[PDB]
Amino acid sequence: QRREMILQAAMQIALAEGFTAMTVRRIATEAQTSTGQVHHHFSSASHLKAEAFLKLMEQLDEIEQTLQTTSQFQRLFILLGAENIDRLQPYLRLWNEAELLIEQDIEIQKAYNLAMQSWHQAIVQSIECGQKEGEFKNRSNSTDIAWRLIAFVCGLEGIYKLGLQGLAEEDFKRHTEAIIRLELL
Amino acid sequence: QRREMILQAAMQIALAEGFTAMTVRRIATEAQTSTGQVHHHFSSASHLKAEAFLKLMEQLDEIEQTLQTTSQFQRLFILLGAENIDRLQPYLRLWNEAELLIEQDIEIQKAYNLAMQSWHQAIVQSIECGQKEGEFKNRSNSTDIAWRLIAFVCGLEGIYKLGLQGLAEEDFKRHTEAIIRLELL
Repeated sequence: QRREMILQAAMQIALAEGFTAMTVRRIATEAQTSTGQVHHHFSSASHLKAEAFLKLMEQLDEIEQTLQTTSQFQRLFILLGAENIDRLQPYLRLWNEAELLIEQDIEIQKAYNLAMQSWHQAIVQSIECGQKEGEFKNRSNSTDIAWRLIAFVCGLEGIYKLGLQGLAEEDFKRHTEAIIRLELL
Repeated sequence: QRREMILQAAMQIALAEGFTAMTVRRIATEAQTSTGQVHHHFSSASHLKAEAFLKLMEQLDEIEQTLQTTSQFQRLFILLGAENIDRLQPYLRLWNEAELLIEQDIEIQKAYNLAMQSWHQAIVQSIECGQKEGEFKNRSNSTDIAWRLIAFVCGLEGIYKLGLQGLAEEDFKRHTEAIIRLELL
């Protein structure tokens, strides 16, 4: 589990300071091990960053599954980021940071796509559960709706980054609710 | 109109080769003028690039208004990029190129936002015309729907750029049609 303890040290630095601080020197110091042992367990510094990122993203999904919901409508708001739980703010800060690194880090590029597919599958699962429970309609198939919901929230957050003048960031929940309602009721 | 002829030369280089080729030396040669006259008429090389970009974007809207449509449903597909007119491919190539430059060019940053607002207002106008003509419903206000439609298509195209494995780019029209139908019928 000494490899796991190195990973846990990288995850702490990632959550608190981001990817650039995640040098092998720093991680070895934090895990109280040698840089030689970090290199033994991980093929590259970028492999370690991506593996810690994926662990933190799996951890984000775990945390999200402990918020109490009564409906799949509620769980969709959480999965789509419309509820801004304060616990998850450093997790989302890392996610946005990873999004910028996929254009210069091959391992982070692959890990980001794996996390995207995991996110899509968690939305599919919530949609299909809501349909099975009688809460959601099924005018379109669940895979199509999930990609459209992800596309919407990523696009809306992309437009917020522009700093446009007639667009209030505080409307994100209201817009996301409207789209969820139109797609599923 | 000698200033206008310099602008037209910059627009030709922009459409054919992109922003990096738009040096003052190159534009002066193409407009058959002196670099001194280019500097007289334009405050900076980046001012010239942004002014030519905005002219080409206004030109894209003009071209789009000449495609014959029978419904506002059809015009929305065109405005949202779902119909891939071959004429507009170099215009859209420049638009995506500008999107990358807003993080290092202050004038392109401002011009891109102006074009975004112009795009939003053209969608608002189409929505409100379709509602006035009896073709569209009005469950939400036209400004809200327009931002959501722009957010969707930008988000969908952003997800296409990732190179995910279970996502077919050829589905863009089908997804955009579904969202238009849900928002407006």
